[PDB]
Amino acid sequence: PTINQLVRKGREKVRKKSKVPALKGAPFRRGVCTVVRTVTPKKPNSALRKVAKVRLTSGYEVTAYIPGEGHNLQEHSVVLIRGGRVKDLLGVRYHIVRGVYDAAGVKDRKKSRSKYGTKKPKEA
Amino acid sequence: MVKIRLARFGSKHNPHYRIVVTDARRKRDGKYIEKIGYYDPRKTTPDWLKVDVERARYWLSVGAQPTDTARRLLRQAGVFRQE
Amino acid sequence: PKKVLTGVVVSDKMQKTVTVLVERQFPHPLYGKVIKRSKKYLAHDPEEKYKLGDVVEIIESRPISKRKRFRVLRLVESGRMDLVEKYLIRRQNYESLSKRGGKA
Amino acid sequence: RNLSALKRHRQSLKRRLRNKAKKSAIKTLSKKAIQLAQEGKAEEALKIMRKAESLIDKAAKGSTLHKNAAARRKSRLMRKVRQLLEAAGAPLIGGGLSA
Amino acid sequence: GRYIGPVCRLCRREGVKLYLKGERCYSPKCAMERRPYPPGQHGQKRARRPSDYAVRLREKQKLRRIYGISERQFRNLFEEASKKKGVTGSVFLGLLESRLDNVVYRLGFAVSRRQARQLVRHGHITVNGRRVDLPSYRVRPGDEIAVAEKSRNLELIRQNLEAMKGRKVGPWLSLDVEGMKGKFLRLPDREDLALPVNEQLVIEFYSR
Amino acid sequence: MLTDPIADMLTRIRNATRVYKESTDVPASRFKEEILRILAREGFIKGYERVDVDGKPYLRVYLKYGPRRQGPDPRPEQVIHHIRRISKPGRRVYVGVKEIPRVRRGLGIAILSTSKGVLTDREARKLGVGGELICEVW
RNA sequence: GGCUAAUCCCCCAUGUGGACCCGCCCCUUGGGGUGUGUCCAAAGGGCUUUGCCCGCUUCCGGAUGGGCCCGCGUCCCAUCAGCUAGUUGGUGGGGUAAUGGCCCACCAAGGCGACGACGGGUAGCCGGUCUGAGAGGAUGGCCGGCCACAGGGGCACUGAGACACGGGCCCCACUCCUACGGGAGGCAGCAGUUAGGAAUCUUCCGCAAUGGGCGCAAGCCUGACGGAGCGACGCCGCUUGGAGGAAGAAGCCCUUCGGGGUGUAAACUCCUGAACCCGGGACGAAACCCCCGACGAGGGGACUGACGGUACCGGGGUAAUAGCGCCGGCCAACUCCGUGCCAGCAGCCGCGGUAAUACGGAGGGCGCGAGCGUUACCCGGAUUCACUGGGCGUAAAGGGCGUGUAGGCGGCCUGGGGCGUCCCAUGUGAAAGACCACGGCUCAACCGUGGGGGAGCGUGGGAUACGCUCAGGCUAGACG
Ligand SMILES: [Mg+2]
Ligand SMILES: [Mg+2]
Ligand SMILES: [Mg+2]
Ligand SMILES: [Mg+2]
Ligand SMILES: [Mg+2]
Ligand SMILES: [Mg+2]
Ligand SMILES: [Mg+2]
Ligand SMILES: [Mg+2]
Ligand SMILES: [Mg+2]
Ligand SMILES: [Mg+2]
Ligand SMILES: [Mg+2]
Ligand SMILES: [Mg+2]
Ligand SMILES: [Mg+2]
Ligand SMILES: [Mg+2]
Ligand SMILES: [Mg+2]
Ligand SMILES: [Mg+2]
Ligand SMILES: [Mg+2]
Ligand SMILES: [Mg+2]
Ligand SMILES: [Mg+2]
Ligand SMILES: [Mg+2]
Ligand SMILES: [Mg+2]
Ligand SMILES: [Mg+2]
Ligand SMILES: [Mg+2]
Ligand SMILES: [Mg+2]
Ligand SMILES: [Mg+2]
Ligand SMILES: [Mg+2]
Ligand SMILES: [Mg+2]
Ligand SMILES: [Mg+2]
Ligand SMILES: [Mg+2]
Ligand SMILES: [Mg+2]
Ligand SMILES: [Mg+2]
Ligand SMILES: [Mg+2]
Ligand SMILES: [Mg+2]
Ligand SMILES: [Mg+2]
Ligand SMILES: [Mg+2]
Ligand SMILES: [Mg+2]
Ligand SMILES: [Mg+2]
Ligand SMILES: [Mg+2]
Ligand SMILES: [Mg+2]
Ligand SMILES: [Mg+2]
Ligand SMILES: [Mg+2]
Ligand SMILES: [Mg+2]
Ligand SMILES: [Mg+2]
Ligand SMILES: [Mg+2]
Ligand SMILES: [Mg+2]
Ligand SMILES: [Mg+2]
Ligand SMILES: [Mg+2]
Ligand SMILES: [Mg+2]
Ligand SMILES: [Mg+2]
Ligand SMILES: [Mg+2]
Ligand SMILES: [Mg+2]
Ligand SMILES: [Mg+2]
Ligand SMILES: [Mg+2]
Ligand SMILES: [Mg+2]
Ligand SMILES: [Mg+2]
Ligand SMILES: [Mg+2]
Ligand SMILES: [Mg+2]
Ligand SMILES: [Mg+2]
Ligand SMILES: [Mg+2]
Ligand SMILES: [Mg+2]
Ligand SMILES: [Mg+2]
Ligand SMILES: [Mg+2]
Ligand SMILES: [Mg+2]
Ligand SMILES: [Mg+2]
Ligand SMILES: [Mg+2]
Ligand SMILES: [Mg+2]
Ligand SMILES: [Mg+2]
Ligand SMILES: [Mg+2]
Ligand SMILES: [Mg+2]
Ligand SMILES: [Mg+2]
Ligand SMILES: [Mg+2]
Ligand SMILES: [Mg+2]
Ligand SMILES: [Mg+2]
Ligand SMILES: [Mg+2]
Ligand SMILES: [Mg+2]
Ligand SMILES: [Mg+2]
Ligand SMILES: [Mg+2]
Ligand SMILES: [Mg+2]
Ligand SMILES: [Mg+2]
Ligand SMILES: [Mg+2]
Ligand SMILES: [Mg+2]
Ligand SMILES: [Mg+2]
Ligand SMILES: [Mg+2]
Ligand SMILES: [Mg+2]
Ligand SMILES: [Mg+2]
Ligand SMILES: [Mg+2]
Ligand SMILES: [Mg+2]
Ligand SMILES: [Mg+2]
Ligand SMILES: [Mg+2]
Ligand SMILES: [Mg+2]
Ligand SMILES: [Mg+2]
Ligand SMILES: [Mg+2]
Ligand SMILES: [Mg+2]
Ligand SMILES: [Mg+2]
Ligand SMILES: [Mg+2]
Ligand SMILES: [Mg+2]
Ligand SMILES: [Mg+2]
Ligand SMILES: [Mg+2]
Ligand SMILES: [Mg+2]
Ligand SMILES: [Mg+2]
Ligand SMILES: [Mg+2]
Ligand SMILES: [Mg+2]
Ligand SMILES: [Mg+2]
Ligand SMILES: [Mg+2]
Ligand SMILES: [Mg+2]
Ligand SMILES: [Mg+2]
Ligand SMILES: [Mg+2]
Ligand SMILES: [Mg+2]
Ligand SMILES: [Mg+2]
Ligand SMILES: [Mg+2]
Ligand SMILES: [Mg+2]
Ligand SMILES: [Mg+2]
Ligand SMILES: [Mg+2]
Ligand SMILES: [Mg+2]
Ligand SMILES: [Mg+2]
Ligand SMILES: [Mg+2]
Ligand SMILES: [Mg+2]
Ligand SMILES: [Mg+2]
Ligand SMILES: [Zn+2]
Repeated sequence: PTINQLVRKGREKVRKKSKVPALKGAPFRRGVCTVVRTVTPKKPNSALRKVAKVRLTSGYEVTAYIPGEGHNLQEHSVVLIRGGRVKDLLGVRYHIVRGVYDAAGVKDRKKSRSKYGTKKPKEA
Repeated sequence: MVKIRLARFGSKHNPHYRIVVTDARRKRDGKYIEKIGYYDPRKTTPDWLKVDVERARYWLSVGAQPTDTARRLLRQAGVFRQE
Repeated sequence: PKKVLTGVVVSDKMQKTVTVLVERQFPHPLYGKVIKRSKKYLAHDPEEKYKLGDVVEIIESRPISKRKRFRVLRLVESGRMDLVEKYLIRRQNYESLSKRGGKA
Repeated sequence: RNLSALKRHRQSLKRRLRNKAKKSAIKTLSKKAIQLAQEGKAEEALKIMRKAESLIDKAAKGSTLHKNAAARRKSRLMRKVRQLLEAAGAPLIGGGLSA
Repeated sequence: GRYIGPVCRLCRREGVKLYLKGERCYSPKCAMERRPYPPGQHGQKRARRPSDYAVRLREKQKLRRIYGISERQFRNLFEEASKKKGVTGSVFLGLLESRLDNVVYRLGFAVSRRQARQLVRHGHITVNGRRVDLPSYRVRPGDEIAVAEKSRNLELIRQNLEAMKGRKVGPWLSLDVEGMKGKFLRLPDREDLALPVNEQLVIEFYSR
Repeated sequence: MLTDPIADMLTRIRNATRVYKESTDVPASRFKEEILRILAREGFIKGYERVDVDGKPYLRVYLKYGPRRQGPDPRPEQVIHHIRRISKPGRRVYVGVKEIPRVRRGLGIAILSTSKGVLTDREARKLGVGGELICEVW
C-alpha cells in the first residue's frame, strides 16, 4: 500500500482470542462436579476417557479431563480446574488437578508424581 | 518554609543521607529542590561528609532552615564559621 | 515566548472575532512522510479591521472568551481567496458524507 | 469517640457569624450609597460611600475580606457613584473622590 | 549445592580427563585409563552422530564441570563477560579463572578445585591479609592470596605445600612456598590455560 | 511527465548496464549532473557528457564493467552492482549527520544532497553535515 | 437566664507605607512613577524588668508552594455521521487571588465535524518496566512525580490554603442504639476480623535514628518512619564434606551366560569442621543541653540504641537435607518387564489392537538443583499488519467501467524568501532506573560517590543542495 495509504489507514494490530475462559485469566478455578462421565474420543483412537462437567466459581459450566490411572471423583466433588485441552476429545478445554480439594493423587505412582499429585513413598 | 535536611538513601542498616534543600511539607525521601551534600554516619569511607558551602550559604541567605542535625553537619563543614 | 502563528481568515461572521485557519507540517512519526494538518483558532479582532482572505499573525493572549486565546498581531498579506475557497469546498463536501449524496 | 477539636468547628461557627455580619453591613451600605447617587444626592451619597469604603477596608483587616477583595469592592463602588453623580453632576461634598 | 556426587563419571561422559580429583586423576586410576566411555548400561554401545545442539551442550558442560561452578553462576558470569568490552570467550575464561577457590587450586594450596572450595569455605585462606570464606570471591590483579597463619600448621597444608617445592605456578601467578603466599599478577588468557574447551562453542551455545 | 527524474536516471543506468550498453542518455538537469559527477569521481562510471538530441539537452553516461569471464556465462561483473533510491517524492528521507548510513561496510556509497552541496557519506561526515538521502550505490 | 479575663471582638488616634476613584508621566493588555480627595494599622507576654528575649502591625522585596492559560503528544468501534442553545461571539454586570459563557441580563447568529466532530467501549497519566538485533509490541505492581477519590450524590462554612479520609449540613443505601419521638456510625491509615478468591502477612518492637506538628525551652505527639515477625514470592550468597580407597565387594539391573552396568559410588582410612556450646561484643550518636565566648562565630565538654546480647571477633566442636522434570522427533538422555486401540499418554505430528526407546514400573541416563515442574498472562520467534520489513494472472487479494471533488504526487532554467531540511551555541530533558568508572558491607544481591549519554521542545546564530513558496523565463509533458 502506498505510503500515503499507510498514513491514511495504517496497519491493524492483531488481537488474540483466549483459549480459556477460566474468566479473569486465573491460573486455576474452583468448581463442583455436575456429571462424572466417560466419553469416547475421535477417529484414530479408541478409549473410555474420563471426564467431569463442572459448575465453576466464574459462573461457567465447562468440561474437564480427569488425568491419571484412576479417580475418586463423582457427583458433588469440589475440584480445581487448570486449563489445557485434550486433543482427541471435542470440547474439553481444561484439566482437573489431582491432589487438590476432593480429587486425590494417583495411587501407587512412582514416576513423575507432581503431575498427578501424589507424594513421595518411603523406600522399603 | 524551605528547609535544609536529611533524606534517607542507602539500604537497610546502610543509612546514607543526602543533605538536601526542600519544602518542609514534602515527604523526606520525595522530590527535593537541590542536593547540597551527603552524609554517611557509619563513616565507612574516608569522606563520610561533603557539603557545598557556597550553595548552603545561598539557601541560608534566602531563608532555608536547617534541621539541628543538618545544622550540625553544615557547621562541621564550616558553613557557619565567619573568620 | 507567547506563541505566534500564521493563518488565513476564513470567517467574518462574529462580532470582534475572526476565525484563523492555520496549517502545520511534520514527518509522520512512523511512516516518515511529511503530512500537513491544520487547525482553526478564534482570534480577537477588536477594531474589526481583518477581512476574509487576510493572512495574519495570531499571538497567544490572555483569555478573551471561552475558546478565544489569541489576538491578531499583524496583517501579513491581504486577500487570498483561494485558501478560503479551499476551506469552503471542503466544508461543502460534507454535504454528502452520510446517508446519500448530492453533486461532487 | 470524641476527637477534641470540634472546637475548631464551634469557632468556625462564631467566625461565620462575624464575617456574615460585616459583609451584610458592607452590602447594605453600598446599595444605600449607589442608590443615593442615582438621585443626584451627591453630598450624602459620598458620605455613605465614605462609610462603606471604611467598612470595606476594615473588613480587609481580618479574614472577612482580605486584600484584592476589598480593593475590587471599593473600585466598583467609586466607579458607580461617580458615574451616577455626573448625569446630574455637582459633586457636593466631594468627600471620597479625587477632584 | 553445586554438584557433589560421583565425579570421575563426568571425566567419563565428556570423553576427556577433567582432573576433578587432584592425585589419583594423575596415576593409572582415573577411569579414563580403565574404561574411558560414558557411564551406564549403554556407554559401550556405538555412538551416534551428535546434533549441533548436543555438541554445544557438551562443550558447555565440560567447561562448567571443570570449574565445579553451578549453572546459575556459570551463566551470570557468562552474561558478565558478554557485556564487558573485549572478546567474550577470553574474558569469560578470565572471569572464571579469577574465582578465589580456583586461584587456591592453581596456587597449589589445595590438590583439587573441590578441596580448594573447602579450604576457602573453612577460612584457611586469606586475601590481602583478611580472611575470605567465599569461593566465588573474585581475585583482582595485585591481590595476594595466602594461608591464614593459624591454619599454616594443618597437616594437609604442610603436605600440599611440601609437594609444591620445585613446581611452577601459572605465568599469571607467583608463589612463595616459604611464606605460603601467592599473588595474582594478571588475568590469565585462553592460551595460558590448556583447557580442552572450544569456547566459541559455548558462546554459540547461549546464542540460541 | 515524469514523477521522479532522479529515480528515472538511476533506473536508466541500471537497465542499461544489465544489457551491457556502452552508454545511455538521461535527460539533462543540473542536479542529475551533480549526481553523475559523484559517480564518475567514485569509479562507477567512465564519465558523462552534455549532448544534444533532437535539439534538447541530455547527459550521455558512459558505462563501465569488469573483465570478461570464464565458464558458461562470460558476462562481466558489473561495476554498479546496486543502484537504488532512498528518498522519493511521496516519502522524503532526511538524515542528520549522526544518521548518515554506512553503505556496505564502506565498500558502497550513499549520496546525500546537503546545503553544502551533493556529497558522498564520507564527504558529508567530514564536512559535518546531513541532508536528503538520495540514493545508495554499491 | 446571670457573672467574667485575654495575644477574643469593636471605636477614635498616629500614616512610614498601602488601597480606591480622577488627572498627569514613562511603559504598553491590569507594569512603574506621581499629584489632590477619601479609606486602612497594631498585642501583648517573659525575664536577673533600666535592657534584652518571645511576639504584634503596615509595607517593599526574596524564597518555597500553588491557581489559571496556550502549542504539541496521549487506546478501540464509522455496524457512532452529522453534533450544538450557554450553544459561538458581542456590550454591560455578577463572582474570584486572578483571565474566562465561570454565572446573569440584553444583542448578534453563530461554533464544531471525514485532519473523524457527536455517540459507544475500555482506561488514572508519567519517570520507567518487560520483551525485542533494532524498529516495534506489551505494561504502568513496588520506588519517585502528577491527577483523582475517601459508603453513593449534592453543598458550603472556617481558613494563607479545603469545598477538607480520622471537619460541618442535606438526600440515598447499609449497620447499630431506641422509653418509637428520635439518635450513633463510615479502616481506599497501622495491625486485625469477615466475605469473595487459585491467592496475598504480625491485632509485634521503638521514638534510638531521619522526617513532621506545637513549644522560649524543658518537652509532648507522630501505626510517617526505623525495625523485627510471617510466606523459597524474587534476587544474591552458602551447606549437605575433602583427600585417599578395587580390573572393583553386596544388593538391584542388563546378558549372546563369556560378561556389561550402577561405580571410587559404598565400606573403610585420614583431614577439615555447617550446626551447636562458652567468652567478649558493636557501628548506626552528636546534636538538642552544659562550659568559656557575646544565647553569635570560634573553642571545649557531657546524656541518649527499638534493632540486640544481634551482626561481628576469639576459644571449643559433630561428616552432618536432596529433590524435581525429562529420556519418539522438535530436544540432551535406552534398555528390561508389565499391558494389548485396553489402561492410558499428548504442546504439535502422533503413540497404545503381543517384541511399545511414546502407556505403567524398574534399571540406567540427561537437565537443573533448595528447588524442579504446571497453569495463566505479556514480548519473542511472527518478515504471520511487513516504517525498518509482505503482498493481489492461477494460492487470500484490482473496485464492473467511467467522470471528476477533497486529498497525494509534479518537467527545464533563473532570482528572492529560508517554512520543511541540515549545522553550531544555549536552556530544558529532576531524582531513582539503565550505561561507565571508582568505592562500602569477607563476596554478591544491595548500596554509596563521580562521569557519560539522551530523543523531544524553547531561545539565539548559520547553510541553501533538495522539498516548499513568491517572482520571471523555456518547451521535451499536456492542450490547441
Ligand atoms: Mg490409536
Ligand atoms: Mg508539597
Ligand atoms: Mg570532613
Ligand atoms: Mg552565613
Ligand atoms: Mg499560509
Ligand atoms: Mg463582521
Ligand atoms: Mg468577553
Ligand atoms: Mg496587539
Ligand atoms: Mg452540514
Ligand atoms: Mg441524510
Ligand atoms: Mg483540638
Ligand atoms: Mg486546640
Ligand atoms: Mg439589607
Ligand atoms: Mg477585576
Ligand atoms: Mg564481550
Ligand atoms: Mg599473564
Ligand atoms: Mg586444569
Ligand atoms: Mg551501447
Ligand atoms: Mg565529464
Ligand atoms: Mg540495483
Ligand atoms: Mg527507509
Ligand atoms: Mg530533528
Ligand atoms: Mg558497525
Ligand atoms: Mg446569656
Ligand atoms: Mg463587663
Ligand atoms: Mg508619606
Ligand atoms: Mg483610622
Ligand atoms: Mg487582632
Ligand atoms: Mg487595646
Ligand atoms: Mg515587657
Ligand atoms: Mg513560583
Ligand atoms: Mg441549555
Ligand atoms: Mg441565555
Ligand atoms: Mg466580562
Ligand atoms: Mg458555557
Ligand atoms: Mg484538524
Ligand atoms: Mg469519542
Ligand atoms: Mg477505571
Ligand atoms: Mg491500557
Ligand atoms: Mg532487554
Ligand atoms: Mg535483548
Ligand atoms: Mg512484529
Ligand atoms: Mg523499546
Ligand atoms: Mg500506557
Ligand atoms: Mg498495592
Ligand atoms: Mg506511587
Ligand atoms: Mg466520588
Ligand atoms: Mg469500603
Ligand atoms: Mg452506596
Ligand atoms: Mg460523600
Ligand atoms: Mg492558618
Ligand atoms: Mg475566606
Ligand atoms: Mg480534615
Ligand atoms: Mg467530607
Ligand atoms: Mg476532595
Ligand atoms: Mg478512617
Ligand atoms: Mg485529617
Ligand atoms: Mg453528627
Ligand atoms: Mg452518615
Ligand atoms: Mg487496616
Ligand atoms: Mg471504629
Ligand atoms: Mg472461601
Ligand atoms: Mg509486612
Ligand atoms: Mg511502643
Ligand atoms: Mg525523634
Ligand atoms: Mg525531629
Ligand atoms: Mg496518641
Ligand atoms: Mg514499615
Ligand atoms: Mg570421597
Ligand atoms: Mg556387584
Ligand atoms: Mg535407586
Ligand atoms: Mg558383576
Ligand atoms: Mg577432629
Ligand atoms: Mg552507638
Ligand atoms: Mg559513639
Ligand atoms: Mg530528643
Ligand atoms: Mg555564660
Ligand atoms: Mg558548639
Ligand atoms: Mg567460630
Ligand atoms: Mg579450630
Ligand atoms: Mg555421611
Ligand atoms: Mg518421529
Ligand atoms: Mg531444550
Ligand atoms: Mg535425540
Ligand atoms: Mg485393561
Ligand atoms: Mg509422562
Ligand atoms: Mg499449553
Ligand atoms: Mg506378554
Ligand atoms: Mg512387550
Ligand atoms: Mg508398535
Ligand atoms: Mg519404554
Ligand atoms: Mg512424551
Ligand atoms: Mg516409560
Ligand atoms: Mg540459590
Ligand atoms: Mg507471542
Ligand atoms: Mg530470539
Ligand atoms: Mg523480528
Ligand atoms: Mg495473521
Ligand atoms: Mg512495507
Ligand atoms: Mg505475504
Ligand atoms: Mg480456484
Ligand atoms: Mg485469486
Ligand atoms: Mg477490471
Ligand atoms: Mg459495486
Ligand atoms: Mg481521472
Ligand atoms: Mg487537484
Ligand atoms: Mg503540491
Ligand atoms: Mg522541480
Ligand atoms: Mg531558491
Ligand atoms: Mg529555517
Ligand atoms: Mg535520568
Ligand atoms: Mg568491593
Ligand atoms: Mg528518551
Ligand atoms: Mg535545541
Ligand atoms: Mg533556530
Ligand atoms: Mg542566498
Ligand atoms: Mg512559473
Ligand atoms: Mg492533435
Ligand atoms: Zn578423573
